[PDB]
Amino acid sequence: IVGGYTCGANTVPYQVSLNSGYHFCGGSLINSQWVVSAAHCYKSGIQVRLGEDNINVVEGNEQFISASKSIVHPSYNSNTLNNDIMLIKLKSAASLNSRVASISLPTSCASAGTQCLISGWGNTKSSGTSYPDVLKCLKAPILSDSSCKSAYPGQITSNMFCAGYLEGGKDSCQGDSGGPVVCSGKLQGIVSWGSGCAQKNKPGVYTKVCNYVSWIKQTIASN
Ligand SMILES: [Ca+2]
Repeated sequence: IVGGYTCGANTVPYQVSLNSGYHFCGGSLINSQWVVSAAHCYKSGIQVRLGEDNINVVEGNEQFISASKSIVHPSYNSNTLNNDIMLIKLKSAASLNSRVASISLPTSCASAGTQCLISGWGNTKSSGTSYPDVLKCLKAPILSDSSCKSAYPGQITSNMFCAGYLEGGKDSCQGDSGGPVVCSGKLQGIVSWGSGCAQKNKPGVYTKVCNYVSWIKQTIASN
């Protein structure tokens, strides 16, 4: 997250870190057994880390739980990032508590202009590289579809939305991928892509989770 703030330990209690020997992507806990992330974060051998603040220090509230299954969307296209969503099942149910909690899925899609909370352990620099140890947060508005299409002509599908600041300076970034965009208490986006980070006229692009609620529900009903 570039231009964000330190969230505060365990105040984003649905935020997970996906670990394959190191943090490589975020995700969102949607119930005791399941995490939503980005399909472009797929790796074999994922350990889900819940209750994290500093990902390099054991602080006492973590639950580390292996993935048993990952399910990339049937229509994910890695070339265009359309349908950039993945489900990850945990080998055992998380113990839900004040610091490890699920985030609601949406019923309706989010409104343009809504200020959402984006979080992660990704790069904090627009030019160069610095990865934080503690979880970072950013408040960012959903941009209009017209504005998003203008920014990335030919590349925005109905399953994507843009959010952030066209003047630059505030965005998600590498390593935030797969983590949450929460709007009105619902998981409405997944950190997906963007040209660079926090560059002028190049806002973040996010998977539009409200297009996936029927696939998420039938998949979890079946696995
Ligand atoms: Ca930790």
